[PDB]
Parts: sequence; C-alpha cells; structure tokens
Amino acid sequence: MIQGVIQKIAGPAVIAKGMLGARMYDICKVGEEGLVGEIIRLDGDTAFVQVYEDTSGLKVGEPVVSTGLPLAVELGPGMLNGIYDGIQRPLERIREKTGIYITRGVVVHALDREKKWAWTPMVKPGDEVRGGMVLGTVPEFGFTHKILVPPDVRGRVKEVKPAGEYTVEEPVVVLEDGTELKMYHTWPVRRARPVQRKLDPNTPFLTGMRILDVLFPVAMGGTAAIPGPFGSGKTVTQQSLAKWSNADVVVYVGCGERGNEMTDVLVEFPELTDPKTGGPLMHRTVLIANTSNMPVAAREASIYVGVTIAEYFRDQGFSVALMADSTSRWAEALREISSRLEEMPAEEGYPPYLAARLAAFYERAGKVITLGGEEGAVTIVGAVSPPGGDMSEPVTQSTLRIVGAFWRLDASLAFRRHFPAINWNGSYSLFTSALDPWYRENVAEDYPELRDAISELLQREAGLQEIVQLVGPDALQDAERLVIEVGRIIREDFLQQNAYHEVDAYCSMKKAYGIMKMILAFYKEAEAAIKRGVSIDEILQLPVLERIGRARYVSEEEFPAYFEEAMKEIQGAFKALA
Amino acid sequence: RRVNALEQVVIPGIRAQIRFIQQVLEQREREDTFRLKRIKGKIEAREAEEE
Amino acid sequence: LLKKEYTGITYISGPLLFVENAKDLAYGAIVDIKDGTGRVRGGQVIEVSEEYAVIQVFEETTGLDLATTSVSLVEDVARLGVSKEMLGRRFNGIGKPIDGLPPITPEKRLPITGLPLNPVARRKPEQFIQTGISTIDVMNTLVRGQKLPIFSGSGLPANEIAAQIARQATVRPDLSGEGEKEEPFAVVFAAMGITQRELSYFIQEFERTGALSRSVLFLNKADDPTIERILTPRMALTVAEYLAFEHDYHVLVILTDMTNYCEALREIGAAREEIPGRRGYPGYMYTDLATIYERAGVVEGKKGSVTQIPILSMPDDDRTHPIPDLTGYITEGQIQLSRELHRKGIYPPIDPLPSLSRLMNNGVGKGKTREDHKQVSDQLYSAYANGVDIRKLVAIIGEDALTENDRRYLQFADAFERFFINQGQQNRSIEESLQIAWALLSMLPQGELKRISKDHIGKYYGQKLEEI
Ligand SMILES: Nc1ncnc2c1ncn2[C@@H]1O[C@H](COP(=O)(O)OP(=O)(O)O)[C@@H](O)[C@H]1O
Ligand SMILES: [Mg+2]
Repeated sequence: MIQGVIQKIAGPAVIAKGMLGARMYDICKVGEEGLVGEIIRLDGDTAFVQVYEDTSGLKVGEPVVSTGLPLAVELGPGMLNGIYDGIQRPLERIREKTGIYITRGVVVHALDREKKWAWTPMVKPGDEVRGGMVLGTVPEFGFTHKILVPPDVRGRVKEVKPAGEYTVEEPVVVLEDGTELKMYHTWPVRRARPVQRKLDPNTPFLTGMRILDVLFPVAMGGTAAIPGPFGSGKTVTQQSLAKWSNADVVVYVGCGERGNEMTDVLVEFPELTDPKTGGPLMHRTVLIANTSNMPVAAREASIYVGVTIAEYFRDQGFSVALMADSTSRWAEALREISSRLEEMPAEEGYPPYLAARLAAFYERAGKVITLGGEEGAVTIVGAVSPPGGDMSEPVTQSTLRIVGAFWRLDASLAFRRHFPAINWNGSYSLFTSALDPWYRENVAEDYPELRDAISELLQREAGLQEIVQLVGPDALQDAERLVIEVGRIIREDFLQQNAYHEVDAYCSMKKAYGIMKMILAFYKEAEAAIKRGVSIDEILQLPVLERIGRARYVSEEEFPAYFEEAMKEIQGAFKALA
Repeated sequence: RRVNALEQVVIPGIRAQIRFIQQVLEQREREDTFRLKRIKGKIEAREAEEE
Repeated sequence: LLKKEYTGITYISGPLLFVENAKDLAYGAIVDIKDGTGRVRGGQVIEVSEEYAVIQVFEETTGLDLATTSVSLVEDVARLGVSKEMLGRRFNGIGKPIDGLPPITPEKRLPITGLPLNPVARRKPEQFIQTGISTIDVMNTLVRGQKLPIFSGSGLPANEIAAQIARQATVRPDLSGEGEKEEPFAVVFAAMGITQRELSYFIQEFERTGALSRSVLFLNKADDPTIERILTPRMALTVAEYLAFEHDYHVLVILTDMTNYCEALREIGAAREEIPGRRGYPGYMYTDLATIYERAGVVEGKKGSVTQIPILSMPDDDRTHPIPDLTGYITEGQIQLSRELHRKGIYPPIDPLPSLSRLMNNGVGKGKTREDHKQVSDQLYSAYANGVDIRKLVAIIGEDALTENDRRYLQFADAFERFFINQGQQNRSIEESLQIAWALLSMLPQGELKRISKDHIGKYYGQKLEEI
C-alpha cells in the first residue's frame, strides 16, 4: 500500500510526506509502534493525520503506512457482557498483557477468535439471499443471535455448513461467485446502516422514574437531551435508566467522564437482576469507556462506535437504548482538532460544522422496519454539560433543534436535595399526544385527565409562589393556602424519588396512577370540607397526610392492599371532620 | 417591608446581570482581537509569495 | 553515554527559540540551553519538523544570542528519580533538594506525566475516614481513594481546615472489625505560588505535630520561574503513586491554591498565540486538569491508596468562574466555605447546602458505621433547607406572620448553625456527631420525619440537648 515518512509532529497531529495516493478518512499506522491514525486533509504530496493515541517520543522520519480502509468495527457474536475502549479493543484483554496502566501500541482482536459457538443453519443450497437476511442462529446469554448477510452483499447460496460448533472466523455460507460469509462482518462507523422504512413511534419508553414517565414521556424511537450544571444528577439518572428500563439491549457510552463510574458499573451490574428475563443485568449491557485522561482524539470515535453497535443490534429485531454520558467532551475534541488544523472558529471556539455532526448523530435513532422484515427501534439519551449552567452556549442550542424531549435540570433543586431535580417548568416533551391511545388501553381510561389535573395544580402553585414570598403566606385565602399545601404534597410525595432506596428506586405505572388518585381525592375532599367552615391548619393536622407521605416506600406487591385502605381512610377522616 | 424587599432582592439581581453582560462583551472583543491577528499574519505572508 | 550539541539557532522571540538542523530531537524532549556566560537554562521541545524544531524556555530569555548559544539534549521524556528515602525531605518543584542535604539515589526513574489507570484494574473506594468534623463526617464523609477539594474565598481559613484534617485523620477499623494495625500513613504536600508568611505556618504546624518525619514537601515560591509551577503537582503525584502502588502506603496529597496553577497555565498558553476560552483561559484546561485529578484512587490486588484534597480560592466567590466550574466536573464532590458563617465567628465555616460528597452512599451504612446514617443525613438536609427558606422569608416580611411550625424550623436552623457546625479545634467521633444530630432532630415532632423509617425513630428519637 501507500507508504510514507513523518514530516512534522505537533500535539495529536502528524503530517506525513510521500503519501500521494492515500484517500480521505482512511486509517493509517503511524510510527514504528503502529499508532492508529486517520487522514483528514490532503495537500499535494503530504497528508494530515490525527492520532488516536499519545504521540510523545515520536521522531521525524519514522514510517507511515496506510491501510486503505476507513474506521470500521467488527459486528458479530461476543459483544455482549464486554467493555471496550474508544476504538473497540477489549480492556480486560489489554490488562492481561500490559498491567494496571494503559499503554499505546497494543493490538487486540475485538471478537474472541477461540470460542466455540453452536451453529444452526437456516438456509439451503439453491436459495437466493440479499442484504439483511438471516443465515442462521447462534445461542447467547438468553438471547438468540442471528447471523445477518452484510447489507452490500447479494448472490445465490452454493453450500451451507452443517450444524456444529465453530469459531467466528470459519466460513459458514459460500456464495456462487466465490464470496465467503462468516459469522462476523465489518462496517464503517461513519455510514448509517440502511433500513426499509421508518415508522412513527407509538409506544412509551418506560424509564422507571415517575416524573419522566408521567409528565414528560419519551417514545420507543425518540430522542431526549438532559442538560444541567455539575452535581445535578445527569449520571445517576442515566445509570437508573440503564438499570430499570424495559429495553432489550443497553449500550453505554462514557465519552470523556470519570473512571470510577465505569468501575461502579463493572462491579454492581454482575450482581443485579435483569427486569425482563431474570438473568444478570450485565448480560444485556455493552460498555464503551473513554475516560477523561485517555487520549482526546478517541472521544470522537467512541460515539460512532456506540451508535454503530446500537444500529447493529437494531437489525436483529431488538429494542435498543443508547446513553451518551457527555457530548460536550466530543465537542471539545472537535474544537481541539480544529485548533490544530488552524481553521477559523465560528462561535466560542467551536468549529462551524458542529451542528451538522450533532444532527447526524441524533438522526440515527427511530423505529424502523429492518431489511430482514423485522421491527426494531433505537432511543438516544444524550447528556449536555454547559459551562457554568449557561443554557445559551452553542452545544445546547444545536441539540434543542433536533431532540423531541428536553429534560432540564436545576441547581437550586440539587442544593436542597430534591432529586431527580427536574425543572418541571422549563422541561417539555413532544411525544405526549401520540402515546395517549396506549395509556387509555394499558393503565386506565382516565389517566390523561388525571395528568392534566396535576399539571394544572402545579401551574396554579407556581402562580401563587410569586405572591406568597413578598406579600406573606397569611394574606392568602383558605383556598389558596390549600392549593399551596397540595402543591407541596405533590412536590414532596410524588415528584421526588430516591435512586438509592431499596424500594423507591423503581416505580411502576399503576403505582404512580394510584398515587395521583390519592392526591386528587384528598384535594377534592379538602376543597369540599373548606366550604363547611373548617380551618386550614386543622386539615394539615389530619393523620391521613402521613399515609400519602409513606405511600411511595410501599413495595409493588403490597401497594394494592395499601391503596384500598387509603381510599377508605381519606373519605372516613374527612367525613368525621366537623 | 418595601425597603427590605428592595435592598435584599432587587439590587443583587441587577448587579449579577451587569456582571454577566460585561463578561460576554469582553469575550467578544477578545475573539475579535484573535481574528485581527490572524488576518494580519495572512497579510504579511502574502507579500513573500514572489518577493 | 555520549552527548550531542546543536548550534544552529536561527530565531529567538519571547519564550520560543528555533533550532535549524535538529532532526533527531524527539517530541516533548528536555533540552539544556547554555549561553556565552556559562549560565545554563532548561527547555522543552514543543514542536519538531524537518525545517526546524521549536523549543520553549522554562524561564526568561535574557542574555541569549545567536552567535554563542548551544542546545544540548538531556532525555527523550521528562523523568523523576524516586526513592523510598524521599520521606522527610524538601524539594523546589523541579526536583532539586533545598534542605541542604545531599541528593538522593534513585531506585527507579519514572515518567512524570504518568499513565492512565485501566478501569478494569480499579476497585470501589469503600473505607470511611473519620476526620473529626461533624459537617464532614456525617454529611460529606470522606473515603479512602476520593478526591475532595475545598472551595474557599480570599480571607477564609481553608489552610487551617486542611491542617486540622491532616492531623485528625483516622480510618476506624473497629467499626468493621478489621484488626488493630495501621498500614503506614503518609502526607505529600505540594505548594504552588505560596508566600513565605503562609509557608512558615505549614512548616511550623508540621514540626509541632511531628508529621515531618513521614512527609514529602514540594515548594514553589512566587518568585520562581512560571514553568516550574506547572511541573510541581505532577512530580508530587508521581511520588505518591510510586509509594502507594509499590510500597503499600496510604498517602494523602494536598495541593494548595490551584488558582495559581490555572493562572500559570493561562500565561503559558497565551504566550504561544492560541485561541482562548471562556475568560481568556486556554480551551484545553479540562484535559489538563483531568490529567492531574484522575491519578488518585484504589487498585485491585494492592493495599495502597491515594487521597487528594486540592485547595482553590474562588475568584470573587463566583461559582460560575471557569476554575471552580471545571474543577467541579472532574472531582467527586466539594467542601464549600461560607463567608456569612465566618463573619459571625463560626469555625469551621463549612456551608452544608453547596457541599457535596458523591462516594458517601457506598462508604457508610450497615456494617460500615451504623444503620441510621444515610436517613439522618437526608433528614438533616431537608430540615435545614426548610429552616433557611423560612429565615429568608422572615428577613423581608418580619417576625409576625409565622406559624409555630415555621418557628420550630427557625429554631432548628439557628440551633444547628451553632451546635453542629461550630466545633472549634475539637475532635468529635462519629458516635458523638450522630448523637448530636439525633438531639437536634428531636426538636421537630415525630410526624414530620418522613425521610426516616419508623424503626429508627422508635429507637434513637427523644434525646435532649447536652451542651450544658
Ligand atoms: N435520584 C437521586 N437520588 C439520590 N441522590 C441523587 C439522585 N440523583 C443525583 N443524586 C446525587 O447527585 C450526586 C452526583 O450527581 P451526578 O449524577 O454525578 O451529576 P453529574 O453527573 O451532573 O455531576 C450523587 O452523589 C447523588 O447523591
Ligand atoms: Mg456525571
């Protein structure tokens, strides 16, 4: 292939000469250690290479070799229950060869080449196959892995291997033209995987949190963004989603964050239980980790690797959920590379093409009909870390123009330990109107009316909160004081949720429905009893308040018995009340 | 009541808004200075293309 | 080993100088610059190319000339010679002794930039440290392997708090039944941009405590070259990593006034005509700070640990300044001091609301300290927040529109700010602090403790105040 030598080294950027014939966005091996690079600019006889590894100690004159292929991942059996770096290398295999420190120049295979998989054929000689069809099945941790034809391969089957145990690199189907199909294939990370059609989402994505699943729902093919200041709850919210959501496969992308969180995920998850199959929680999870002290240029590649794996598991008919820990670090990596390229910054130092990249990343989500005729969906939840809580910085503004849901966090709620600290006034969701037919069939026919009543109460409470602070809480009439107290009850008893409690960490839909029924029944009884002349402070001393307060700590199996006792005590106490 | 309300609420918010606007304007001026430096560098580099 | 010199200097301007034929200088190497008078300067290669190599000088470039200056290579990577005998010594940040004693004999020579720790090789920090401060040990508890900075103002006594924490730190193995022995403790103290009046205080405190026999001090003064301020924390972290992961020490690293480090980094970045960030600071501070903070933690299969307590002064007490903002995104919590509490004589002036500890939930609980800790912390936070809100309401309206419930909450707030926070130079155990916390919670009636389960309010509730 095309081979050259290093001409200039400056930071993470290397300029090589003699590279006449190299193509844009191909993968190069730089130096005697074979560091992985990528071409981003061609100029005469020279080429501009960004390096995904540390460039310290390099010297001018070392060889540079081009591979002639773009950045691609390996897709096949063996990716579940694994942790990878930014360019899909197993860290647990790097450790056994290097030690407790990560060093450059290590080459490992993405899929284990020595494990035996139980092959089960599905096609016979004489059949004609196309892109996306199923050649066979291979068992995995409870799932059934389908061997898919590569999207750009078509032909007629000549022979099929019989049932047995083989490695991933042994050909199982040979086509008529001599093309050999294996259990794995490679796909460039910057190209979207084709589909037949895209469908409108109509089913909710149950996250396990009351405020997100009730007030601002997200659909099974939608996207959401969760901006917030430091110490606000973005990571705990995304790990709770990983633990408790109803997705089949969860892909976690830690672009440029702390290294202790990955240790927490690696330790806790093998001991937890998968909600919908009873196995260990780590059997359905794929981790891509690129910490903050890892090389900067690898932050960009990890996002593409994660979204490509999520797209691959979509083509098998699964429902996949994707979490990105921070996209601001990806923006910073783009800024650093553009600064090395001596390009003109647009705003805040960011390159002018940031919005195009962000739009291209978020567009890969949605509910589709796969090439094989199945149905799958991918949801993308991306966290944004604005500098100093400023919501006007370009990363947030470019994100708000494409996402369908916006979960805004507040530092004021985080200071007073009111978690999940979602600002219910600044947040919105555009999927609420399309999920109502599902709600009317699956929980109750009057659920949207109850939700609207709760939203109206919160709006009235927010309206009175401007009056109370500077006029005095005593100046309000009895109805207004009752509204204030009911709003406080809603805020403290329903919206609030503790992610570390043994019971409160997960909440079903019917439990939340019962809680809203309790709160609104209490409000109706109180507003009826106020007309009888009862003083407000006597109502705040009613013993039934503690029943509503302790309701969210009741377990899922014990909740229906508690609910009827509350539905009797609420009427009884207010009947005996003067 | 009005005296306390003004002194403890109204003034600090205005002061914070002023302090925010000043930083924004200073940042824009600094970016302008950087761009002027780059264009001066290009101007000086142009004259040496054929001496 | 032979030495090679280069004399083809072609351009000197500011901190940079260009060498013409230096094609065999590695990127990031350390060079040794000599002028005509024999004075020797240091420098680092920041860019290498076929036409020339760019070298920045660690200090000023006065006296250099193109006729007599020569550049000599030292090593391809900046390294520090470490040894187990460095304990009790003092160094000037660049690595030379300033205690007057002969230099050390290095066992190994380690790169000062370090290497990232593999997330697979890490393990969870779970060992709780008793510091003797109620506002820390109960509500912002510190775990071995945590990086917990202190956010301070200008005139606030952050350094006294750091010294008190260094004096009173203990691990309490009896609460978990982990024997009686102590795996040896060590302190690594690094000062960047410190003044003599302040440095004398730390020196005298260490001498009075007697902890100087197990401590290593790196001292960078205000008149030292600005580049030596950048290198100072890296060598301290290299020594701490070496000790902890090759000799099983439990080290504690204190970095003082990292605002000086950030201003030095801004100077160095602006000296090379780069695109600036939020307030003139370089746009790559996040990576540079992450390469310092992320070196602490605990490693699977090893007994040692590294604990970091950085100190930084907030400019104009602004929490949205780039330095505290970028520090918050990396470190695992922070302890913020309050000027209002310091004004009324409360010591230490730790403010509970903006303070945070992220590793609390896995270092306390059943079998670690006791069962009721986590719920007591939440109840204290909620009740104190309500008290602060009601007090804020009072200052505008007045003390006439308050229900007895609000009066109880104000009583809780003003009793808390006295009895719990202000402790002076005392050394409180965890049991004493939790007893005081349960005493304060007794002032509120039973039905309002929604955060605490009914078993615990049936057990510990009802104790009276004991400041008699
Ligand atoms: N639902 C929750 N329940 C309890 N604590 C929470 C919750 N969400 C966030 N926290 C608290 O927030 C702290 C850190 O928040 P984090 O997720 O790190 O925010 P960020 O990632 O933006 O820094 C944790 O120590 C945790 O105690
Ligand atoms: Mg986080």
